[PDB]
This record gives sequence, C-alpha cells and structure tokens, in this order.
Amino acid sequence: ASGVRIDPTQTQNLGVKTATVTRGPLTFAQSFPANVSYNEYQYAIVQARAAGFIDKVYPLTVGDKVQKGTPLLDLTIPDWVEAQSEYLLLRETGGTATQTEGILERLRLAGMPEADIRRLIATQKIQTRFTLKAPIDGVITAFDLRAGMNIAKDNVVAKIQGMDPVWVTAAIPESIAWLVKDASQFTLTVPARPDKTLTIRKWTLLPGVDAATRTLQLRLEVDNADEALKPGMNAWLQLNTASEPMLLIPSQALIDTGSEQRVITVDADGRFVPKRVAVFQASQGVTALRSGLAEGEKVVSSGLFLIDSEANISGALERMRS
Amino acid sequence: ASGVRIDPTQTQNLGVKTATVTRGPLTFAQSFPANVSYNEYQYAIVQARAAGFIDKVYPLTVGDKVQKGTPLLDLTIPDWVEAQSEYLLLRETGGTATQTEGILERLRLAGMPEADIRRLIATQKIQTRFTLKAPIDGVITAFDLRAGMNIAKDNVVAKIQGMDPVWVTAAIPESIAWLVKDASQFTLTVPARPDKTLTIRKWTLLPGVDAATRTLQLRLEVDNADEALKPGMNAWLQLNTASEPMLLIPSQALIDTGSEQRVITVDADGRFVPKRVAVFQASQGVTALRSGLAEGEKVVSSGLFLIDSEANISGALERMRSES
Amino acid sequence: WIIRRSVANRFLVLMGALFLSIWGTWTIINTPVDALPDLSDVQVIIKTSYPGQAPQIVENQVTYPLTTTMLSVPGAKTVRGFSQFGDSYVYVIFEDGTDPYWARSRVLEYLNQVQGKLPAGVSAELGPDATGVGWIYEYALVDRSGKHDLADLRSLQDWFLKYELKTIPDVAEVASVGGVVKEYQVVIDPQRLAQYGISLAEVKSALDASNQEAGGSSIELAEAEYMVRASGYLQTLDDFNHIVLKASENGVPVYLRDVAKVQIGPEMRRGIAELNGEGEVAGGVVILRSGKNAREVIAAVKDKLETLKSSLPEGVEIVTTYDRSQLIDRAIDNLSGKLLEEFIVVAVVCALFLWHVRSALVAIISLPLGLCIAFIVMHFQGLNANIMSLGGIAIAVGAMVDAAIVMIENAHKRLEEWQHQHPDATLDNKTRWQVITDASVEVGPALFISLLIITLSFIPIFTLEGQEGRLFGPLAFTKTYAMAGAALLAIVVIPILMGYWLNRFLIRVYHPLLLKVLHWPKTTLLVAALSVLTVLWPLNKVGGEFLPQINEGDLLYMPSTLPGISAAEAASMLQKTDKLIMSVPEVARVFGKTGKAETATDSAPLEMVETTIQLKPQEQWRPGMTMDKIIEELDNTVRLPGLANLWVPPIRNRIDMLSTGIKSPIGIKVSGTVLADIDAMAEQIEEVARTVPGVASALAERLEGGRYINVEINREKAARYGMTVADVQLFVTSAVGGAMVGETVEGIARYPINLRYPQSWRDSPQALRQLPILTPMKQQITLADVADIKVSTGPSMLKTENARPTSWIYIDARDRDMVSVVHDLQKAIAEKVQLKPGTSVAFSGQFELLERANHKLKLMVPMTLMIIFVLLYLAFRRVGEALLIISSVPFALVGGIWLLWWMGFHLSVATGTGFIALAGVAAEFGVVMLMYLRHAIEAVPSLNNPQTFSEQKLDEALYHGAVLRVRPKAMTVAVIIAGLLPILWGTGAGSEVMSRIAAPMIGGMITAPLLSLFIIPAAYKLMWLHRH
Ligand SMILES: [Cu+2]
Repeated sequence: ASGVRIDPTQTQNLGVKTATVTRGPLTFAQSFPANVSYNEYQYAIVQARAAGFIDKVYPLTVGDKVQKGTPLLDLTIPDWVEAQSEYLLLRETGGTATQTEGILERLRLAGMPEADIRRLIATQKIQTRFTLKAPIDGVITAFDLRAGMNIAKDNVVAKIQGMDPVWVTAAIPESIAWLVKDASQFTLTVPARPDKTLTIRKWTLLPGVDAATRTLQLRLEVDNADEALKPGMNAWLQLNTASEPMLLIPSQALIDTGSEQRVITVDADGRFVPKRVAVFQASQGVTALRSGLAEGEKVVSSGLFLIDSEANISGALERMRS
Repeated sequence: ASGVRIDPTQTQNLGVKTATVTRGPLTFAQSFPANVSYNEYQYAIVQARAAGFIDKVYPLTVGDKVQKGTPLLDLTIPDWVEAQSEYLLLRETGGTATQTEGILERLRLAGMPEADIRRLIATQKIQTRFTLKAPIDGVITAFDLRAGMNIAKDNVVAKIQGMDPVWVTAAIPESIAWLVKDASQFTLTVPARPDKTLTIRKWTLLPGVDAATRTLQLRLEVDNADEALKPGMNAWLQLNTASEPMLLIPSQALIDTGSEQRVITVDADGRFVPKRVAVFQASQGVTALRSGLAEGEKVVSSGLFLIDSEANISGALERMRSES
Repeated sequence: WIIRRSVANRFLVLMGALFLSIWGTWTIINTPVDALPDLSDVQVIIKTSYPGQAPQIVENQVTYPLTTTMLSVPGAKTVRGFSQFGDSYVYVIFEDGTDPYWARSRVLEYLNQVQGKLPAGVSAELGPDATGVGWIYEYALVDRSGKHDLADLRSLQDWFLKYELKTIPDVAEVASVGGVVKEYQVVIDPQRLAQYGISLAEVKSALDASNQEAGGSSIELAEAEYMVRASGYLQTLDDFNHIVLKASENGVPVYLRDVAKVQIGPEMRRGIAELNGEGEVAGGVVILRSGKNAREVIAAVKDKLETLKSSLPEGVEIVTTYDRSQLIDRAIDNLSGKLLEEFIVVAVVCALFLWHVRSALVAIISLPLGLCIAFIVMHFQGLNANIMSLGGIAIAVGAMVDAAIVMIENAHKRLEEWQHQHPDATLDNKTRWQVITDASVEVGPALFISLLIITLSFIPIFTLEGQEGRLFGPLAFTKTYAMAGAALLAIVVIPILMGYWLNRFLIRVYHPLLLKVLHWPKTTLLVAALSVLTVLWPLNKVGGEFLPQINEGDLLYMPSTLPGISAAEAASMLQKTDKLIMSVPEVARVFGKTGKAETATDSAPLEMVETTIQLKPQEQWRPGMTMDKIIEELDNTVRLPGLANLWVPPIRNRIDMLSTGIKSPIGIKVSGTVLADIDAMAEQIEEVARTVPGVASALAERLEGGRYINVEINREKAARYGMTVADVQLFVTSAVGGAMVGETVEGIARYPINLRYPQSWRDSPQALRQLPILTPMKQQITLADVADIKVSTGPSMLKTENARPTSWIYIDARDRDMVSVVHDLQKAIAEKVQLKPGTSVAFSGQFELLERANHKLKLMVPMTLMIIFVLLYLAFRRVGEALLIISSVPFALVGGIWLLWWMGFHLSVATGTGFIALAGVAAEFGVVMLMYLRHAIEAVPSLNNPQTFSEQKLDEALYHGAVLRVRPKAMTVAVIIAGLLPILWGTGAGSEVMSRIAAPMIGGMITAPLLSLFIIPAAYKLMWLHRH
C-alpha cells in the first residue's frame, strides 16, 4: 500500500535529436522530359477546289521536305470550263466592263484560283490543266494522291507542316503547378545536339494537363534555321528555382497518418508537446508548413518514436501529454 | 458486488484516463479520388453555316485557350450571293419593305449569320468573305481545318470547351453508395495547388454508375476564375456524413473479443465495473453504440487493457456475464 | 606399512615438497576463476521465421514436425516448443554428459532430413553455441547531447560494436537489444494508384527491379583487364522516388514518387529497452560460449571498450547495466578470506594447545602443501577456482591438520617416556630418530585409513545427477583432493618435518562425569538414544529448499500479464515500472526489457518483461535493510493493475529456465491435448494458489487469449473482379500489413524496405472493410467487396513440451520456505480442482529438482554406510566393532540438526552434503577413539583380565584410553568447530550456501565427540563382558 507516485506520461531524457522551425525557400532542381515536334501554326492541307483526275504527280512522298512553290501534282478540272467560255464570249462581243467583272467574280467564287483566273485573261483560252504547289516550307506528313487516280474536294494531296520555329513541349508533374506558374527561365537541352543547349525565357503553359501521365504541358518555340532539331527527337527542360519563403521543418519531423499530419515540439522546458500542422509541400528532404508552428519553435525530427508495426499514432501521441 | 476495486495510487501511476459517454450522430469520413475536367455546359462546336473554302487560318491549334471572340479562320461562302444581289438590286429599284424583309429572311434561315446580315444592310455590299470566331471563352480540344482546305457543313472548325465553373467528378465505390447522403459535407483539395482553397458551387450524384469501374459518379462544380484548376488534375474529395443519433464513446475505450464487446465503467466511488455494449458503427477515432450505456457514464480509455485484465482476473468479468 | 619406507627417503622428499610448493604456487596464481561450477544443461535451439502465417499454422507445419523429429534424437532429455506469430522456437535439451558439439552435429543432420518436410519459404536457423545463462555483460547506448538517436544508436550497435566484440575469443554471440532499425517506408496512396492506373502488384514488382548491381565481365585495354561494373543500388531517397512504374510512347514516365511518399521510419520493433525510467535506448548483451571462462571474457571486453571509447561518436556513452565480473570478485575475494580465517585460526588454536614453536610449525606447514597438491591436481583435472571448488578446499581445511596433529600428538607423549626411563642430558640424532618414528607407526594405520574413510564415505556424492552434481561435484573433488593429499603427505613428509624440528583444567572436568558413566554403563547408552530422539524433534520445524537462496548483486524483475497486450502499451507499462523501481534508494540502475533481443537465446513476447536491477554497493543500503527487506519495498512499490510481478536472481533464472523453463522458484505445468481444457485447469489452479498462506504472485499464461482481425476472403466475390485468393491477400500483407519487400545495401550494413497504405486506412476493422482496392480490371472497390472481416479470439502462443501442449503457472512465494508452499499447493490443488479427462497436472521448477536429488540421496545413504562398514572391518576386523561405530554416527547427525534450527536454516542439498561429510568425520573420531581403548587392552593390566577377571583392571584401561583421547579430541574437535565457525554466519557474497553446508557439520561436531566420549567407551566395557 505505497502512496509513492510517478509521472505516467512517456519520457525521453537520454537525449533527443531536435531541429528548429525556419522560414525559408523550398529549393527545386528537376529535369522535365520533353519532345520536339512540328509548328502547328505552320500547317497546310492542300485540297483541290473541284473534282477531276490526276494527270501527273511530281517526284514526292511522305517524309519529304518541300519548299513553298514545290509542284505537287497536275490535275484536269472541268468545272470552270463552262464559265470560262461565258467570259471569253463577252470579249468576242465586247460585253459590258461590268458584265465581265461579273463572270470573272462568279468564277473566283466557283473556286478557280486567283492565279489560274489571271492565266485565263492573259491567254484568252480556257484553262483545264492545273498545277498544285506547296503553299509553305515544311515536311510532307501526308500524300494521299498518286498517278492514275481521280480527285475529290475531300481528298488531301499534301499535309505540309513546317519546323523552322520548331516546337518543344515538356511534361511537368502536376505537383509543382503552384511553382511553375511563376517560373523565370528553363534551360533547354536536347540529347541529339550537345551544342544546341540554350536558356528558355519565354514559354506558354497550356490550360490542360495529360491524364495518362498527370502532367502539365509547357510548349516553347525554338529557332531551327539549320534544321538541327528534327521533330521526333527527345529533349529535356531543366528547372532550377526556389519558392517564396515559407515555414520549413525537417521531413522526418512530420508524423503523418492517412488523414493527420502533425509534429512533436520540444517546449521551453523540454517537454514533448504534439501540435497539429498543415503541410504545403516538401522538397529535398524538407517539408514546408502552411500553418501550425511559429518561426523558431523546437521540434523533434523523428517519426522514430512510434513502433512501425502498429504504434496507433493517435494513442501513442496522447501518451506524451497529461 | 459486481465490479473490481483498485488502489488509486496504482491507477494514477498507470496514468488512467477516462471519457464521458455522450449522445449524437457519428460523423462518417472518407476520401475519394476525383478528376478535374471541362464543364460540359460550356460546350461549343463551331461548324460552317454553308460550304466554301478556307482563306485564312489564325495561329491556333488544339490545346490553346481562346477567349470569346478569338478569330478561328476566314472562309468564302458563295451560297448567299444570288439572294444578296437580288436584295441590293431591289434596294436600287426601291422595292417594298415587305419585299425586302422577305429576302433578308430567306437569307437568315438559309445559313447566313445575323451579324453578317446586319453588315449587308449597313454597307449595301455583297458579303462573300467571312470570319468565324470563338463563340465562348474556353479551351480548344479539336481543330480539323487548316489552311489550303475546303470546309463543309459536317466539318468541325473548332470544338471549344470552357472551364470557369470547372467540373470535378469523384468516384465512389458502389457498395458504399449509402454513405453519400443529401446532408453530406464535402471539401476539395488539388495537389497541384496546395495554396488554393476551393469553393464548391454545387454537387450532384449522377443517376447511374460507371460500369467500367463500378463506381457512382459525384459531380462538383467549382469556382475557377483564376484558372488554377486545369482539366486532368487529380483532386481529392473528402466527405463527412452525420448518422442517426447514437451513444458515443472513444474507440480506445471499447474492447471487442469477436463474440462480445464491452467497456469498463468507472463507478461513483471509483469501482471499475465492466459492461456489455452493442456497437453500431465507428469512424474517425470514435465508435457509436446502439445500446449498453447511458449518457453521463464514464469510460476508461487509457490503461484500459490492464484494468480490464485486473477486472478479468478478479472474476468481475465472469460476474458481469452471469448476472444478466 | 609404508611409514618404514618413508624415513629412508629423508632427502629428495624434502625437495619433492620444495618443487611442489614452488610449482604449487605457480599453478594457483594462474588458475581460471568463476562464481559457480557451470550448472547449465546442454541445449540446442532452432529458431525459424515463417512470415505472416498465424500461430496455429506455424505450429502444425513448421514447429510440430520438428519436436517429433528431435525427441527421438540420440540422448535427448526433453524438447520444448514455441509457436509465436511468425516465429518458431524449437528447444532441444540433451541428457547429462552428452557432448554438446556432438548433439549439435546430430541436430544438423536431423535438420537436413526435415528441411524438406517444411514450407517452401522456411529455413531452420540453428541457435548459438551458448545458452541464456551465457548472458554475462550488458550495456545500453545513450546520448544526452541529442546528436544521435535510437536509429543511429542501433545502427552503431549492429554494424560497429557487435563486430568489434564478436571477435573476442570464447564469445559465442553479441546480441543487440532495443533501439530502432531504420526502415525505408514506401507509403502508397490508394487513390493515386487509381488516378495513375497503377496496381499494388505493379509497384512491388517495379521496386523489386530497381536495387541491384550487374557484372559485365572484363574488357582488355592496353594489355590490361577492365572490369565492367553496372550500378543500380538503391542508396538515395530520390532513387526510390524516380523508380519507373509506367511510361508512355511520348517518353513521359510515371515514377514511384507519383503514387507514394518515401519516408524513413522505424521498423517492426522486436524488443524494447528502457533505462532508469527516463529514456528508451538501444544496447547489447554479450553471450559467452557454453563452457568457456565467464570472467576471462569480461575483462577482454572491458579493455576492448576502452580501446573504442575514443573512436565513438562524440556524445555516445556506454552505460553498463550488468557485469558478472563483479559477483565473481565478491565471491572469490571471500572464499579466499575465509581460507585465511581457518588457516590462521587453526594454526593459532593448535598453537595454544601445543607449547612448542616447532611443533605447531609442523602442523602449520601441513596447509601450504595440502594447498598446492589440491591445485596442481585441479589443473590436470580441468577445474577452475569457483566458490564451490574453494568451498571444498575450505570445508576440508579442518581435517588436513587433523592428519598432522594426531600424528604429532602421539610423538609428544611418546617422547615423554624415554625421558622418564632414560636420563635427560644425553641424546643424539639417531636416538631422536627412533622415538618419533615409533609413535608415527602406532598412529599410522588408524589415521591414513580413516582419511581414506572420509574421502570414500563421501564418494557417494559424485552420483548426484545433473545440476547439483555439477555444483557439489567440484566441492567433492576438491575435498577429496586436499584430504588424500594431506593423508599421503602425512606419511611422506609430516613425520620427517616434525623430526627435524592448561591441559590440566579440562581433564579435571571430564573424568568426574566419565567415572560416573561407568555407573551401570547400559543406562547411559539408553539416555543417549533418548537424547537423540529429543534432538530429532527440531526436524519438523525446519523448511525445505533445493538450494540456499544465493544472493547476487543484481536481480531480474519479470511481471506476468494477460496474453493480449500491445507492443506500444507494453513499452509504456515498462517505463512506468522502471520509474517505480528507480524510486527505491537501494537500486542504482534499471534496465527494462520487453520482447526479445537479437538472439535465439531470448524468445520472450512483448507481453512479458524482464528488467535487470543493479543495486548500490551492499554497504550503502539504508540502516537495517536486507536483500529480503529491499524486495518487500519493491513488490510493494512496483505494482500496476492486471499485472503479477516476480522477483528473481539473474543467473539463477537463466538456469531455472534451462533446466525446466519456469521463471519462478515454484511452477505448475498443466499439459493437455485440448487448449480449452488446459486453460480451464490453469485458471482454477491460479485461483487456489493465491489463497495459500505465503504467496505473492500467481499467474498462468493463457494458451489462447490472442485477438484476431481475420479477413475471410470470398472466392466467388473475388472472382467477380478476376482476382485470385492470392491477388486479394497482397493487400492484407503489404497494403494493410507492413510486409518487407526488400533491403538497401549500405556498405557492410543492410536496412529493410516496405510497402504500405497510410495508417488511417488500416486504423480499425471498419477501415479494413472500406480498404481501397484497384482490381486487375482497373475497377475501384473496397476490401469488403471480396471478403468478410471478423474479429475473433484464438491461440496466442502455441506452447509445446514433448509435442504436447502445456501452460505454466508462475508462483511467487518468498516469505515462506519452498517445500511448505509446494506441499500446501499439492493439498489445495488435489482437493478443490477436479481434473478433466485429457489434462495432466504436475509441479516443476526447483521442486522437480528436489525430487531428483532426494531420490539420489536416499539411495546414497545405505551405500555410504556399507563402505564405512568395510573400512571399520578392514582396520579392526571385528564385527561388533564396526557395528558400534555405525550406531554412533547417528548421534553426530542428530546434533547437526539443532544448529540448522537455531540458525533458522533449511534442509538443502547443501545441508544434506554437510551431513554426509559430517558422518565421515564422526567415524573418523569413532575409530581414533577406539584405537586408544583397544590398545589399552594390549597392555599387561588388561592382559590380566582374559586370564582372570577384574572389576578394577577393566576400568583402568578405559580411564587410560580416556586420557589418551582428551588431548587428541581437544585438538580435533577444536580445529574443526573453530575452523568451520567463521564460515557459518550468513553475511557474505556466496556464503549463503557455504554456511548451509557447514552448520550440519559444526552442530554435529559438538555432540559427536561430547557424546561419543562416553558412548563408545561404556560400550566396549559392555561388549568385552559378553565374550567372557
Ligand atoms: Cu521470464
């Protein structure tokens, strides 16, 4: 029947590894996977203005590099013939100077190219054979018409997309959307060219992220005169930066359950006192806190005070206060 | 005399802690994964009013964001000329206002956009070249018309989807179905933005379940004016749900041996006495009993085990069972 | 006989004892030393880890088929069994004398033919060379500066200290205890697994291919060999984070960091260590090889530490919690001091009876040589210097001089005659030569044979089988060694040494009651037998104990509790208890322990606790505080509800466990083939045991108080989602359980890696029912969709002994004597508790050890009486003669009992020994008493009796024999009682057992002579009349 008493609360006086809450920046240094692709502001799908049949198709195919003016194929279009006569008649009989502009404008609405109309007025002869040329410099990513065939207005004779201001798009993890939004500069580096590495200062963060790989999409243009960076190449987008100053604590200091993150703080006496905190996000073994601690508080950097197997965190933390 | 006596100086050393029995509903808590996706009521699919060909295609591809008004392309539509030149010549030979209106009507319900018609009357000039612009603020998710092409009715020049009142759909496993009730409380968080506290405008529990996943779909409309919630983002939805008012005790205070469940009642004098209770449910650190106690009663939670042991060894437990 | 060929060897026999002393002074200094004769039984354990699998399935498959393939092993005494959670302990104890290493190599081949009849993932790990008793040194690692933590300390212990120590010879194993093993914890988000469309199985698989190296052979450059090494070791947290789980054609991958957080945390804590109730710490126990020197190793350890005390990280100090070297010192630095008592006391006492300085010197040089011969023999033999080996060289010191003086005495008076017949002023070297030899011859036969008596009448002790034979065995050897040494030397040197070099006022108090004893001699014999019966009564009161409760400086505290307790709670319970123990001002350190230490020697559950209690120097205790009075405040101060606490000695317990397995002195085994029955029988006996007059603790560990949350998988429900029983279980083991999936390779070290959901998902049964599961078909379900989860009660620790289930009841009595409680229990149990069919009940512990010794002692008394019968018959040749001495020894036995009662001692194997040796000394007195009487008949006055009768002549031959003994007797019964007197009073480190074994003799050495001074004489004048 001893009236002798004892402190029931858990105790640790044989030394504790402590750290202090510091306001500072979260430092980042990552390498995003990126790809090189065609400039989609340099697109061109060449279709005929009216059906006909292919007379001749120039030596060309998918994967070939064409420049503006490069002939694609020759076709016979007999849709504008009836009207071209109607015009040439107005010349043999000196029709009105506006009766002519009429037939000549219904002819351009008919689809007949502005240049093919001029070759009408100049030769004063009906036009049946036409040649379609590449509208822009680029790569032939499609070529659906060959010799011996016919042609319709839905058919595509050439899908030509360029690449001088070549495109590169990087996939940034959803996680740092809060950071990359206010980024300064990335450093582009492509494995295919160790000399084509350069700093990127202007880019555009797309409003949508990929689902398969939950990643933000960041697209940027690059000068590619020498045709060095070819579309289909891998590339890397480097990001070295630091966040706005936040409350920082060692990562091993945060005891997080599935729904309860918190840290055990050593007070002025040295007594263990668990506090609830709210974590913003971690980086490089140090997590930042949104709210819960003061700038300078002491906190033990160890989740190593509760047996992994099953130290029911709620219960185990409660054994430290009374 | 049911129960068991224990020297207070031992219980004090054990650091015994006790909790008081209360009554009320049990707040259910559970977290489900959800997807940030486009608002399907902000859905625009621009199609040509009539056939023609593309003259101009503005800097714009699938993936870009367009504000309501952004020019998409320029096309020449000839279908409306015959009816226009017929209107302009009647304007010359001053026809009746009814003879005129009737022509601007055959124009209207034949395709030509009202705006381009208002432009016909204001300039008395035949309209041939047209500019198609984004009908709403949103993101471009489809773009099938590039320069050098012909455009058709069935062609889609631009599918524009909005995301301001952005949607977030959470997936709840079918068996759980019951947990989501009308009064349920929801709270969102998106990993991409730990600094953004979201505001749920309204929510709906769709009428059918996704067979592909066997989950009910729970749709949330969330204020997104700053555009921090990009479609595709992961989003965690945590719900709370009140239950039927039940007797409420801490969970560390309840013992279950698979054939009976009980808690150790602390008497008025201090005599620890075990009592059989019937559990109804439990969640988030607290269990709810269907019966076995009465509000006010104290119940041990710290040092429970040893005290139950002492209460077991002293035959108090075998007494509790044989008395009822 | 041989004394004739002695004097002739006057020369080189002298140097034969000179080189014997200088060589006996060398062997003595360099003799090994321990506290006791190693009393541990030879054992070989088999620890197995059958991960996950519940207790029952662990028993049936991995444990049971082992105890049955071990029981039938050559020389196996008994085989005990332990089936805990994920752990299998097979204990194989062998019979006495069975070569340890033989038994080992036997267990190995048996383990080869059963390595097949066992589960696929199981490997029978062979235990260490040592046992639990091999626990010598214990220490805890503490850092008050805070620079280091439990994780860093354990690592320091496992990968530095453990290695700097194991290389110390005679050390079998350095086990770590407590602390924290850093574990790479990959906590997976059930939700992100759905969001990223990656399954648990996929994770584990990916991880299992991101942590190894590869050899690309060699390549020849510049006629040189270039080795192609491929990296790939998992050595950074990032390396964990960037583990590839899934990659698109785009080249955009999905890393492990996308569905999990990689955090460093504690592993499953096996055991827990707490110091002075103010800190949890890590430490290590040093375990000593089976039969190697316990002290020799501790020293090599200390100096090994002082070498490391500099290379330790600034802040780490090694507090010591158990040092067996200290008990060794306090044991040997006591038996030595007590050999100085009897030495200087017997020499001085024989100096007050012998006036001559050179006469005493002869009986004095009888010890230094009797010493040497005892040592140089033990070295050959193979005996170290322990309390029970010196206790033999201490219990015997009294008769060593009794061999020298009884010879000298006969020469002191045999020289007083030559002076009274011859002149007094003429004597030479040859005339001083003859006198001493004649005297030595007349006492030659009697003594040598009676010392051959004391060492053969005592021989029967060797037959003591097992632990006690291991204890008093050395004492038996040492007593015989020094006796036979002081007997064979007394006929080779003693006579020559003595040749080279108020007795009134007792002879006046003796013969008045001697001549009175010749008043109808018959009657005096009867009243002597009557006194023997009055001296028989004291027996009833004295208690019974297997052995005196030896007191070591420290003591273990194990408090038993119900089976279910949780690790965290047991750790809490532990520290709480420590603070209480540290509250008492006699204890200096408290080293608490729950669970086990990294060694197959320790198979303790976290529910069971053993704390080592160091006590301040015995000279610092409060005023009238005793060891027993200390424990009273301990068992009264340290006590929590639902907890029964037992206090024992450290060493004693590790041996109490190796012989039986019971922690407490008193224990009851209830074996059965149905757990529900034996558990029913263990509780009843638990209730009756706590109403016994002198019990403090009574708790019988249950055999099925374990709690279960079982996930009864539904095959049909699971098939719905295309899941196999296996596929569902993966979540039970790794998602819900902390199942280990691998381990990092960090230099010489190694740390585990594991997958798991955050705790919140596996918080409770409710939680497990809503356990998120991403099916093969990317469907999202909960665990309860394919299974029912039910809580239930079942086996907690399937314990077996001889392949038969059993429960142990731990009883703690310490205010009464053992034999009293054990009997009062046999009465209490066998009357109120009606046995059920297949249930057996039998006591064990130290009582089972008393019934093995008492069956030996009772079949050891007749034979010691038959040998005494033949030694009296060989030296006297007379039947009635031998008979009379055989009937006289009982009087000596009887007198030794009163001293036990007075001293308050108990009946032990220690006391039992004292009486067998006492009887050997009684018959030693009985004969040297008769030779004076029988040779009083060889004289002429008594030669007149056979020719013609004389009532006067017969009384004078007896009166002369009485005087012929009062001088010898006064010396014999002096040096003995006075020499044994010092080592009688309790106080002393280890003296606890050396007095229990001394009192029988001393008490009997008073009434043996005092009585056999009148008995034997008044029976030789009553036996001489018959034939006439
Ligand atoms: Cu034990």
